[PDB]
Amino acid sequence: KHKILHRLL
Amino acid sequence: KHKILHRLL
Amino acid sequence: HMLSDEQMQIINSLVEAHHKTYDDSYSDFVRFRPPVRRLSMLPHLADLVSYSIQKVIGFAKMIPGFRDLTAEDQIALLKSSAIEIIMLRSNQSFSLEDMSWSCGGPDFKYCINDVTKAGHTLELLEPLVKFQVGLKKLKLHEEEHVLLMAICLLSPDRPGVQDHVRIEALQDRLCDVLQAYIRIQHPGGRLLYAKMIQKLADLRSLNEEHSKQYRSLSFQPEHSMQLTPLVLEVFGSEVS
Amino acid sequence: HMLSDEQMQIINSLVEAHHKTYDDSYSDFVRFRPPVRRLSMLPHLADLVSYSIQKVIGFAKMIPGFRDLTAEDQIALLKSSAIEIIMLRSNQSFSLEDMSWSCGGPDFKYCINDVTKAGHTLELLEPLVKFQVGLKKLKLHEEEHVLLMAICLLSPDRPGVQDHVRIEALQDRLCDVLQAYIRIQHPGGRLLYAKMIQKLADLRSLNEEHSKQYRSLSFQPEHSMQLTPLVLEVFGSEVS
Ligand SMILES: C=C1/C(=C\C=C2/CCC[C@]3(C)[C@@H]([C@H](C)CCC[Si](C)(C)C)CC[C@@H]23)C[C@@H](O)C[C@@H]1O
Ligand SMILES: C=C1/C(=C\C=C2/CCC[C@]3(C)[C@@H]([C@H](C)CCC[Si](C)(C)C)CC[C@@H]23)C[C@@H](O)C[C@@H]1O
Repeated sequence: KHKILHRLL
Repeated sequence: KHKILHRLL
Repeated sequence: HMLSDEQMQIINSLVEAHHKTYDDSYSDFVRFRPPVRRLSMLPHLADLVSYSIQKVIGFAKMIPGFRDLTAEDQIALLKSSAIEIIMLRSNQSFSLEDMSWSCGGPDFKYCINDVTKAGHTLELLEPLVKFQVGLKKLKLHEEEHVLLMAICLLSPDRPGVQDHVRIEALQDRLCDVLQAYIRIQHPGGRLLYAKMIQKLADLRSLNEEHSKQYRSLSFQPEHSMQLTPLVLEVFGSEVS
Repeated sequence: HMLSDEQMQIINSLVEAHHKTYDDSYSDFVRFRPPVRRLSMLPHLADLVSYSIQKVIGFAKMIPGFRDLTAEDQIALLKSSAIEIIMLRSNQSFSLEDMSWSCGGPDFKYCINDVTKAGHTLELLEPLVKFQVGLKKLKLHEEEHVLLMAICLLSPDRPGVQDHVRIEALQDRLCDVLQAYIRIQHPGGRLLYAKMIQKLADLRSLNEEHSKQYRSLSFQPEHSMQLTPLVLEVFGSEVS
């Protein structure tokens, strides 16, 4: 669920 | 789902 | 016969974004798992790529417009294009001398033989290196390389994008910038824009082949365990 | 006043399993992401632990009986107890001289201050080190350390176990081995078995506190991204 991408974004 | 554990086991 | 303000701003903000997210000394590489020369090189290169994805995200966030896309469109574009921006940004480390990415001494110098030892066959590395030598021959200005990365990122024709009209309108604006920049600022560059556009279609074909071989890798737990949580997120297929 | 054959076999197979999965030279540590002294030490220690989980699985597979448990019971016991076997096996690197795990020179020597820089508070590291110094004082025979690890792994009272009767019957057999081994082979060890049993209950209390702080960590993507795919599998809560 792109937990890291969201955070990085 | 422990894909790696299964493999390692 | 002259760029706009909003034109030169786009170049300025893109070029600065690149400087902030690309170290020409490759001095953070010592923090990766070391290279080893099975798939001996998979740990080091997995970290190489994951570090790189972190940078491509930083660049992306400063492309004008990108910030205002939905979180879902940002993810969709990053997930589908990350490997292309990495192949793109690596040209700045690629050496025509050696046919290798020379990020350091003998350790962070990457033969084609190193990337095999991360589970990639020649049916990928061969056109990968033809792409790199071609891209190097184009002797791009910083302004063009940066623009080429941004245009590649803002492609509407990627799986999962929802606002393909707003995205395409952003990609359009950037293409207009590259056409104009080359027209005015690059002497002898009358075939350049078209050659740069060609490099994108090569990237899609690299992307495809790489996606195949990543799947074969990612499906073997003994190999996927050597990857990072960011790599599996970005190259995985969770979908939103 | 004498061990059985099946007794001495259990000791032999356990002791050999330990030798095969524990390097006293800590010579593979150079392949981890280096230590750094935010959470500067999280990358190196995450790799330390992941490497260790790989070893604890190797040990486990050679405990007699374990192989014949269902894949689900093996996973349940490993997931709930891995951190305990790691805390256990680390005693062999812990130095009463220094109050640190000395796996190498100044780099792989781990102060309590290092583990803070991986996101652990003293409410964990304090009893962790009391546990370690206590366990070191017990001056365990290799035969006992190995047995203590196996007994800890084969606990029926762990979340997710399904065949708690077969597991407990395996744990029972091993306790009988440790009681008998100490009775016969360890002079002056008339309170030892009971002190060793005490060390298990300390492990549960460490396990609990560590599980709390891991959750807080694992819930912050900027920190969980520094972990490995094996660590998130084993310490995560997927359940079967
Ligand atoms: C990444 C960069 C650099 C080099 C990139 C390289 C050289 C090594 C092999 C790589 C990585 C290719 C592989 C086919 C990709 C494999 C991906 Si996986 C290990 C998850 C299977 C894609 C790009 C290639 C250095 C510097 O220019 C910074 C830039 O960012
Ligand atoms: C692991 C071993 C060794 C050392 C273990 C150590 C020292 C560093 C801090 C650790 C790791 C604790 C922490 C509280 C655990 C943190 C786990 Si995370 C980084 C995923 C948040 C648990 C055990 C501790 C060396 C050698 O004896 C081999 C053995 O196997």
